[PDB]
Amino acid sequence: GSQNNDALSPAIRRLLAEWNLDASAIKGTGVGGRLTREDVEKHLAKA
Repeated sequence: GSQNNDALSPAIRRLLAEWNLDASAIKGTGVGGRLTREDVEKHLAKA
């Protein structure tokens, strides 16, 4: 269904857990639909 490919990497997944962030609410550009450390940091400052 929806489970197959994650929109984040290992570093973003860990960060997401500790930082409790939502990838869906964060813009990125890794492989068509993924947010990187630069996208999270940028988003981290946005809100």
